[PDB]
Amino acid sequence: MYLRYYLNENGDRQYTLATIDPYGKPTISAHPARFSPEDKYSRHRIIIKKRFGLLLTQQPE
Amino acid sequence: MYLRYYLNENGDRQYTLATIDPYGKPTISAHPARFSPEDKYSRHRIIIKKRFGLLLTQQ
Amino acid sequence: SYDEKVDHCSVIAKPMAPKKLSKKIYKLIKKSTSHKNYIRNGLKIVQKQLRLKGIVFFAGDISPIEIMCHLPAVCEEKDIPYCYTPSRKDIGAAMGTMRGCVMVLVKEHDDYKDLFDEVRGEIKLL
Amino acid sequence: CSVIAKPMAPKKLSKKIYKLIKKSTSHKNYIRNGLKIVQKQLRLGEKGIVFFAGDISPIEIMCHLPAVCEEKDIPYCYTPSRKDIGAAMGTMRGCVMVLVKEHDDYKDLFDEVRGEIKLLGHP
Amino acid sequence: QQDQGPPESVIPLGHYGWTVQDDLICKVDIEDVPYFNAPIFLENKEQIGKIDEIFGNLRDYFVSVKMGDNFKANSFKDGQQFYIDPAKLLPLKRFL
Amino acid sequence: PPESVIPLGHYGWTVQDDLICKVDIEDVPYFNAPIFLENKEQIGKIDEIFGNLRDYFVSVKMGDNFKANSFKDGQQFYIDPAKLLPLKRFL
Amino acid sequence: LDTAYWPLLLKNFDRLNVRTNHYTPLPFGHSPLKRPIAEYVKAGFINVDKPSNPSSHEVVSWIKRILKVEKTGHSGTLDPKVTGCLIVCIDRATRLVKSQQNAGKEYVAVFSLHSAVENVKKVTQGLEKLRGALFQRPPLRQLRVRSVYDSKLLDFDKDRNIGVFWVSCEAGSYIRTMCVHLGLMLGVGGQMIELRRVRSGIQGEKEGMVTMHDILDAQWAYENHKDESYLRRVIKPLEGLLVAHKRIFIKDSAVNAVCYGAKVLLPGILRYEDGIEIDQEIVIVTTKGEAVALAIALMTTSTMASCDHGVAAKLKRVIMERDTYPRKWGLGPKASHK
Amino acid sequence: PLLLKNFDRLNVRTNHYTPLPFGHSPLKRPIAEYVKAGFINVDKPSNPSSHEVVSWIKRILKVEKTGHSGTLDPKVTGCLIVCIDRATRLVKSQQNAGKEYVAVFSLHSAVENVKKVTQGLEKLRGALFQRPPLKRQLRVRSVYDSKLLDFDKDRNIGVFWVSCEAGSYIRTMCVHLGLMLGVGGQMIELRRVRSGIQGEKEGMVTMHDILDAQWAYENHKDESYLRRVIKPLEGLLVAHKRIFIKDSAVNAVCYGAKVLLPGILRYEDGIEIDQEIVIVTTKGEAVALAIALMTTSTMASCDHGVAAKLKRVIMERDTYPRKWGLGPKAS
RNA sequence: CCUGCGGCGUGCACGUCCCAACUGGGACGUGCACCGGCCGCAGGAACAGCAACGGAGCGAUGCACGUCCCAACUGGGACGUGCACCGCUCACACAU
Repeated sequence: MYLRYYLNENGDRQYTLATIDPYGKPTISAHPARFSPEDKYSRHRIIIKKRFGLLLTQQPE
Repeated sequence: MYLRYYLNENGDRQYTLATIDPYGKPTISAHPARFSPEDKYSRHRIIIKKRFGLLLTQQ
Repeated sequence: SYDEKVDHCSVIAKPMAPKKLSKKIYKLIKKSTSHKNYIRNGLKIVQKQLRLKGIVFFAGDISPIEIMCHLPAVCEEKDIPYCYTPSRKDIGAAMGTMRGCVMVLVKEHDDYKDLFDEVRGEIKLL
Repeated sequence: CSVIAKPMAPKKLSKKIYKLIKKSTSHKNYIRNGLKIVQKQLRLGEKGIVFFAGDISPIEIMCHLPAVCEEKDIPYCYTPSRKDIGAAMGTMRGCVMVLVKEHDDYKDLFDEVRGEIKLLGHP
Repeated sequence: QQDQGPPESVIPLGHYGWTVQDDLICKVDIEDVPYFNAPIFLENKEQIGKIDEIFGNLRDYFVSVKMGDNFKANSFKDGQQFYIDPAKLLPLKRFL
Repeated sequence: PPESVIPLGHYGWTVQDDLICKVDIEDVPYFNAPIFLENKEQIGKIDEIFGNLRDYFVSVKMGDNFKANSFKDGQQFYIDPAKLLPLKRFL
Repeated sequence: LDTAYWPLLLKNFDRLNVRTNHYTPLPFGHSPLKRPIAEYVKAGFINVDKPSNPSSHEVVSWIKRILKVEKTGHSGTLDPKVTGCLIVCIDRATRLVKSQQNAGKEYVAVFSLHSAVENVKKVTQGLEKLRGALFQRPPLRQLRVRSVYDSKLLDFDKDRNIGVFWVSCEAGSYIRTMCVHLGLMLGVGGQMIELRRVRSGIQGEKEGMVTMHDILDAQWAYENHKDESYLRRVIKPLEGLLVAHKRIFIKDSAVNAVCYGAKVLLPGILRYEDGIEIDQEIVIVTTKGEAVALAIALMTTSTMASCDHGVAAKLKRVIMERDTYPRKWGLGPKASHK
Repeated sequence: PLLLKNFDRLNVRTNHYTPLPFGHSPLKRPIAEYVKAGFINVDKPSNPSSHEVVSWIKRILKVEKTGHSGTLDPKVTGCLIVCIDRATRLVKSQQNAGKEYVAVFSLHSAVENVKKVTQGLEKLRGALFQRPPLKRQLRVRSVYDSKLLDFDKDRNIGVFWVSCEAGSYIRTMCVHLGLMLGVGGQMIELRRVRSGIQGEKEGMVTMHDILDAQWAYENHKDESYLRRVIKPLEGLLVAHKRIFIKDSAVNAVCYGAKVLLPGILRYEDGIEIDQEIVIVTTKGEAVALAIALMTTSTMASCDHGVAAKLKRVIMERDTYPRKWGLGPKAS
């Protein structure tokens, strides 16, 4: 949407409207992904995120 | 038999079904030699593997 | 360059179509566009059609990944091949539009039966 | 080959060993093939030369037979591979070990092989 | 929410600041927070419109007035003083 | 014997001469449970339960005068109402 | 001792003042981070990230129907179109919802001016002149005064005439009204396109943010795989919401008395946190670390060190369920008769 | 050292304690006791069964008792844990130690691609049903992770690594995988790679090595081979939460006395109510396997009471002198 | 006196269609959320005791060697040696 952000060296979000970073990386969308209560793809989401190691459980802390 | 293994840089047993590893060296079977309680050749193995520097006590 | 466009992409953006595969994919999309019932563009329509065959090309420059991070596993379950491309802008352009597309499904017709089949093989070995 | 594969025959000695095996196959009484069979023959105390294969893993399966050979004074050596021994036997099946006995038909050949073996030495 | 009783006496409410569209902005120097839709008047007790927004700090703040067709916001200059009906001025304690 | 029946699940896929099924009903069926049909006609028995503890697959070794092809996808398989276990039992 | 790394309310366990160390611990209750799944869920909260379209009430109802919990509520309310932080408590931290409604809030707002301005410094100074106790009206009615502690112009673009600024403000302050007031002040008017709460109290962007999909996936993992680490990542113990309070650790026999309404009398105090003042909200906790209740210190910390009998604190909200510990009150030396 | 590594990282209740002339570190026990309080991480050959190998180890070692912590099928090689004598008191504690296999499988029909097998392996995760291979009481065991370490299409043969809960029937998992890849498959080979906290790289010796160590001991009094073969039973409890108990409290623990706070020299952060912990001395010897009735905060906040009861006493009685009843009160 | 509990037609998501983005609309049926004081009930009236009298340790078909029949680090056959498949007691312990 209008609002986007990029991560600085300390992991803090820095917000901006631009679609490119000060360094060059694309800017992530600030708005979290839309949710629907009747989501039937939990198993598939966990499969993919465990395949790519993105699931919460694999990070420290 | 079917299961063989080789060693990566860290020495972890990389288990494969291939007789020749990617590095080109021969593979080593992951199984131990068949054992028999009536086995008088303990001296024989001890002396050979002390000669060639393969005994566990040497490691 | 196709290398930095792929580098920008997400961690989930695999298997990534190489340069020649990407040229072929764009060509396939452009041909398929000429038939109304042979491309399903957009998240909603692609998801509906998959739930209800072809090749589904995803865009690796999406964020947050949760919008379609599950659909790769859906394609794996349904045996529909898939591959990521460096940008949604290119997919949108191949669809004859400026607006980008997150993903696109390309069905199969006699007119380009050969074309489709080639890319399919090249993405099955990827 | 396994680190324990010594004494090790050179290329020429390997060919002459294959020749000795092939000629000794004429009198299978003088040949002894297999691991159990060579084991029991060595235990009973059968004189001859023993040709092992360095391509054996795990080495425990045969690592003792070199020691008993040294004990009873039955000279031995390793070949480059077990498949070479299997080809020498022409049975299209590798044999890790072979025991060769002395017959008049190849007396000079088995005499040259053993002299070269003694020359090879033992570490 | 009375909508009658033509204005009674009035007291200074502030001085003219700037303008934003038809809405007219005035800086208030008095302390009382005026009502909402409270009509504003000149020295002649001639209503010019009504309160629209109230914004600014607790003590010194600004006031936006929306006018009846009887005036344009550009018709007022710098230094022009506005007036308010005393009854619609509430004290700061009501919001402190 | 079966006075009535209940739906154990629907057809999954086939593996050699077998009827692997998707079992929607939570309850674990009994090993060698006769999986009946709508009209009270048995079509096989259970051989191996595999899958997770809430939505799993039942393996049936089709035995008598029927085949693994006589059933087509989208068909439910039936079970005796009194041949099940509560899911806390194995937990 | 090294208690700096201890979890939640046990942090700096060794820095607290020690009234006494003599009592008989009972095995009742568990550390908050190691409760069974049921007690962990019933005594936790979720720093959920609000989807843009639905409301905060909708998010709370969805989390309820997902975790299958009887009661749940949110500290701060967000508008239907506003994303950001949303602390949803689970059935026992709901008692801290009232204490969490006054928590601060940091937003990020995108605004658009009606027409062009002189330069970026114009918007910067306009924002600098709207930092204080500002008047604000409810959107679509009484006026209210809300404080905007800080504000910064994160970015501004002129072609589209749109800016992004981050604001720290106290609860109830409608940042939409702040954008409108900034527009009216610059000299042209303005409005708000989007809003994003980056902090709801002491829960920031990096502080255990989770999404609705994360909640659903943790629930699925626990229900089908019988895996709990995901649900423990999503939900966190309510003690997190109380990491800023000054603590009052009590003896195990006094816990159930406090759960029964008994004030926090001095005899049942083991350790207390320095800096407690009269009428100051504090948290009554066990040695395990479970927050027994929230009380109001009727005594300073010096008087606590120099007093033997009396009422140290007055209950305000009991969180711990009754009978979770035995009724070990009334058996003391001075308990034969009132 | 072992069981004393990072001992300074444990919370310290008191450095004032009474050292005694009794006891020896687990790794320097005299040979007779060392075997009595040890275990072997053996590579099970394929012919004998777990019971047979345990009995053969007993016969070779000439020791009173021997037991194991997990049944390897007759034809399944891998790592087998064999506690010797006193160490057999720890067999029950290892009944639920997570295990890890490298199973070779075969499919009766070819798969479309390796990705098919990888996906079928991936979907056999979490808590799945399992039945003893040919009692008929179904159980449920959890596969934490799985991977297709290799596949070969000409032979239809693959090698996949699995991490599963203790008591999981790998052969059953392989039948499940075959039945899950649409073609059918059976486990033509198995190998336990990691039982509990033990695997290949952790001093896993072979049966021939045990026999050779026994021969060396008997014929040249060389116990070094036997030491490299048998590791202290304290190694089975390096992952356990340690409570160090003073010298004067060890014997009380030996006689069934509960662990009480006035004799806890150190307590490891992370202890929880109803937590299986190791009551160890100051020299690393596992006094007992205990259940903690006080959390670490409770131990830090109290000066007396019952810290941790005893679930299974490991150390023998009379190992330390009777030194209870001479406390500060002396009443 | 303290505590706990309860009462005082708009949008959102999905589903099926029409058109003209991770989008923005409509129509047709679905569920989901919103638009301090008083009253009643319940428990308890709480100055927070308990530095040991039930804990602990004991007993209750396959495989290996050797000899032969023939037919890999082997898989078969015969017959031998072997190997594996409620009672007692101790203190009754807060650790100098």
